[PDB]
Amino acid sequence: RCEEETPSLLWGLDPVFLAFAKLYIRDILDMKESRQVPGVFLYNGHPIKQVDVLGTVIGVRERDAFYSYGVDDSTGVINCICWKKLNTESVSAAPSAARELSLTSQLKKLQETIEQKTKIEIGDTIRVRGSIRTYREEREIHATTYYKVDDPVWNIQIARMLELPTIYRKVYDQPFHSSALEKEEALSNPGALDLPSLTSLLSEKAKEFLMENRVQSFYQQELEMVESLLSLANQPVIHSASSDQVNFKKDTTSKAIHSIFKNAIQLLQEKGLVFQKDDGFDNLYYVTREDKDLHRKIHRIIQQDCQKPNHMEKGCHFLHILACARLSIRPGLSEAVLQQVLELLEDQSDIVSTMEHYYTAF
Amino acid sequence: QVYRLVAPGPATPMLFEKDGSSCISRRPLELAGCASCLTVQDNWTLELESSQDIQDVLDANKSLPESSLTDLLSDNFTDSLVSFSAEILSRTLCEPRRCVKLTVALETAECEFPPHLDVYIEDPHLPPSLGLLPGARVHFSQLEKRVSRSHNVYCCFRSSTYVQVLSFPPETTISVPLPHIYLAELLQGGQSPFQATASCHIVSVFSLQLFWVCAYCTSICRQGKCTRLGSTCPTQTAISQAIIRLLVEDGTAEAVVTCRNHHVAAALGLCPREWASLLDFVQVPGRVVLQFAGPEPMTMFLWTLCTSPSVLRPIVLSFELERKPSKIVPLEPPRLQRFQCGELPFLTHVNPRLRLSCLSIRES
Amino acid sequence: VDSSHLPLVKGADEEQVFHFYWLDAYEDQYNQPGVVFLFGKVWIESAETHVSCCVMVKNIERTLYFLPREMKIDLNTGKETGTPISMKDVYEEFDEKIATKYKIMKFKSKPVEKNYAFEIPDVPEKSEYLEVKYSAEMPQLPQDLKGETFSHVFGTNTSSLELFLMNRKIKGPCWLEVKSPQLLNQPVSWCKVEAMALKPDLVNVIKDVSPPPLVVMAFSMKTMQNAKNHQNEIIAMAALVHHSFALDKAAPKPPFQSHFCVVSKPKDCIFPYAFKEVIEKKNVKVEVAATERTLLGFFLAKVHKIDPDIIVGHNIYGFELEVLLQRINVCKAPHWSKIGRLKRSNMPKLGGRSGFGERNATCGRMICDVEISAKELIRCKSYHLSELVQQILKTERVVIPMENIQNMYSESSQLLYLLEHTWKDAKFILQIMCELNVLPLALQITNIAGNIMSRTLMGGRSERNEFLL
DNA sequence: TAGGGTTAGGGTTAG
Repeated sequence: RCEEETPSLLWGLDPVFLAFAKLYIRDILDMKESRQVPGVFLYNGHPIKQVDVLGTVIGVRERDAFYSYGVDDSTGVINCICWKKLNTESVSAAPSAARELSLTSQLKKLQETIEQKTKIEIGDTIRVRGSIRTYREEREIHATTYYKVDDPVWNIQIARMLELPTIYRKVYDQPFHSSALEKEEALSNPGALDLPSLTSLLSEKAKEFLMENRVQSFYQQELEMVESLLSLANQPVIHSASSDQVNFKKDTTSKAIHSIFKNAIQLLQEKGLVFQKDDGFDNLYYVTREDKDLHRKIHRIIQQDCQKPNHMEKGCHFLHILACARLSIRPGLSEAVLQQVLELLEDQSDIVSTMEHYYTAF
Repeated sequence: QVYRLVAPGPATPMLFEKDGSSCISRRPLELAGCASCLTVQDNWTLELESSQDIQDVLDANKSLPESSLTDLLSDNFTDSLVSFSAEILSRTLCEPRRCVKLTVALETAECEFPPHLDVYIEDPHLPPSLGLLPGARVHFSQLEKRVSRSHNVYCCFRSSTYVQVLSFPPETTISVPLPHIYLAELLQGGQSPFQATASCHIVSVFSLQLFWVCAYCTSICRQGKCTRLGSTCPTQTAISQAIIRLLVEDGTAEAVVTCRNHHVAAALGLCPREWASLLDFVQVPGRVVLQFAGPEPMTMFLWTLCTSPSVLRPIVLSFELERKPSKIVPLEPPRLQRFQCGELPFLTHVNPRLRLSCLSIRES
Repeated sequence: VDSSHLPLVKGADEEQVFHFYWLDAYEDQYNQPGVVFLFGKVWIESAETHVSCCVMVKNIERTLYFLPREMKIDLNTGKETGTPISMKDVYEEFDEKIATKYKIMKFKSKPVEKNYAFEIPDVPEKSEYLEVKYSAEMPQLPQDLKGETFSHVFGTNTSSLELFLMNRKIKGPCWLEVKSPQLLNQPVSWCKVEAMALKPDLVNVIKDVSPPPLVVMAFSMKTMQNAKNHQNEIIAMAALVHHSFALDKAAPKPPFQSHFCVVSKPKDCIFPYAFKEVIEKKNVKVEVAATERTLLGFFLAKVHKIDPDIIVGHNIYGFELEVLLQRINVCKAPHWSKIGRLKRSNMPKLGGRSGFGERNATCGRMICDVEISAKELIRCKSYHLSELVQQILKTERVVIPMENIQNMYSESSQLLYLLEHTWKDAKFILQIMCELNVLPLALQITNIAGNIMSRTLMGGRSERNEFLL
């Protein structure tokens, strides 16, 4: 089978894409160009865009606009175009003060050092960094930065040759990146694998259904009536894990369904989306987002800075607001419900937050 | 442990059931309406039993309870009581709210790279207990946990805290070398360390700042003079500061490194005399700021130095992750950019950059 | 206005329809391809006024044109095979190759006749072309696709907005009629009224109603520069708002009916002694913000509540909008999208040399910079604000350098003078804008050209003439 | 109430 290349949208997820890869010159010559985008190559699925080589110069050719070199890395020979930087509008030196004169002298010394560092002849050692290109059926490297390595004992090349196989084995000979792991989207049909995962997906499915209908109040038995939610919950995992009764198979399945719905509802209540009142109904819930009276009361409380003195700094802390609401509105208020109410109030441009967990009136 | 009360006296019944209302019986304000109270008497004494007699109960003398790392490092955890065993790293005194900030490295059998944490001891209990010294192993129980403005996690010290010292500091402080990793391993979220070294190669420079600030009010000075002198500072003292933002890579991944103070001179590859001369020159105007990328002979010299191959050199860097392990705020979705190689722009999903902090820079 | 009902108006055919007057259009193919948004004003009977409305148009179909070859040529060898070319042959080759390769499940085709008279050679003046239409969800074909019967293909990369504007004969801002609107369960815009049309064919043009009044705001701000990072922060700002600005007569007198001012403090310095008492005694509606984040939040809330359509000022695009966006990003002020009209999460990249992201930052609203309009209209020695005031209104304006800005916090009188100077600068900007009749001229130019109204204020004459052609 | 201020930056050609 022809190994399909990685999609052009997930290339950036690989860390190797933005890093100067260390590769053998033979590999550089042997990698196959990618059809999706010219100029970007592939090695074992890794989209490689830039390279880093070190070798011995074996040939120098000069034109009017660029240099040419042949880098030999004891595995292959490749060209390395080095463009010429135009020295237009050279900096003019002036007989300024003594400190400025010393600065200009140091600048001239630095320029001389750079010019010495960039001088290359046959037989030296060069390090070239850049991007691969193809020109007239020839593969060559358009150098971005390059300099002459001063290596009088042959330690750098020995270290490079000892190091390259390890980096190959530990990084380059590995399968691919991690793009949404493996089937992280959905859970491989509603059957899934983990029962709590099924509970969670049912939970926010029910949350979405309740939001889209604009439900003010609802019951758990009402949520049970929903055929779609029941079908989503009706999976082999829950049925196989609920065979605790023989004479009451349907009854125990219904009890397990009730338990999983209760777990979903308590998960929603933990997020504060739904809150309960002591009205005698164990399965009655009210959507926090739709409670307009709670929003009005919270805004009224905030407008007076939670009854704090005016000379005290304006605004209130999250804990102070929670305590005032508990003492004034309802002792049973939860933190998540208050946070959602505050966020909804801020969305409608009612209050402005100055610090984090701090809110003020207009 | 199992303790036996050996209260002497007559065999009066009920004496070990509840406190007599009509007799001497007092309770703390936090235990006003307790259903079970038993005030100990002065003549009463305590004794310790043997292990063999109560081996069944004493078989539960396992490790003291410890909250799960997920519970400890989750902001949604409403419970404000946690317990753990850690080793004290450094202890410092805070003065204006007197506090003794403690930095403890956790010890657990779940994660092999435990995170760091801060323990604050405030005024109500500030003859801090003996043994709390760097290098020792201490077990903390029932600490209050709170989340700060910057989403950090730090544990306070409340009246319901029990502290036990386990081992004394070692006589000799042995040294340990930092692990050697590739920069790609930090982008795979499976148990990666946050303090390691790597052999990176400098690529470019983003910015560079040099100051001469006042020693008291931290305001920019000019020729050793505070801008607000006579209103916030009593003398004329000037100190130097420096920032720089590199951009390094090591053949596997890309990262941006921030350095401060003398690490700036270390990264620029300048001798101390040249660094001193540069700072003395900078002392004249007051500030030097360059923004090479992002939203005068001195300027030209710095521009030439920041792009020459004298700076863009291979180095060995010992770095620490900028985002502290205690901090918790994972909210980053992948972005979308427009790299263009062959005169044919394309769109790719890119990860957010890695932010690091320097600790040491050496040549190679 | 409740969101459960739409202000439907009965039509001639005894069918209720949606009526509104669009101003600006937005398109986003990367996230929601084949969707074009429209913004404008809709008459409301309950209050006898106009409110902002957002209209959603879906299911925009791409169009492709194929040129049949004269004689069959094999792709592999570039040589004839001995058979002529027929339309059915082109259709069969397309169905058997392109649909399979590029995964195009659904498409519609029919023979059409078209003319070509442009620079691309190897194209006859008059011929018969193959028109293939399919939804935008399927991947776009390459621009250089060549086959055994078609040499060149046209319309590969036509934007949805351009196709929608071209195929419905819409010429600038004009009244529209939408047939059978549907309510949206999930709000996506900050406007009061929302509706969506299933197909583009349900939109027509009505040309018998005068344009309605708009809402215009002029604003300006003072920025001081930090000394440790060369960053520009915000200290104070002010604005003026009019509610019934007409677009077919002279500017209303007075040009403004309401205003507000907000002043903040730097990180280091503090307010002058009894500054709040001084403000209260003078009885001036000035709101004091503790930090920069409070100021940004207050400004965004005021913008959202007032709901302006046209925002004007001096040197907005070059400096002010970029500075405001950078400060919003740094201060992490939530809900940055209120500066526009469509709910968005990811802010566009800043620092763009072409400013494309900065231009797109305020989709749905109008940004009118007096500098570009002045450059287009009249000639002056310079286009600075003081020079413009001197040459147009013949009045002197005080210039406050950045050096004194730090010192103005010593006394309350200096702070009040600075705030009054900012207010006067904003008023001068508004008066200069009203003097040159920029808005009616822009409306006439857009109606003549037919392009989008917002792009007219950018000075892109080439864009207007390209749209006209 | 406990980290300072905070965010994000280069991403192309020349024969």
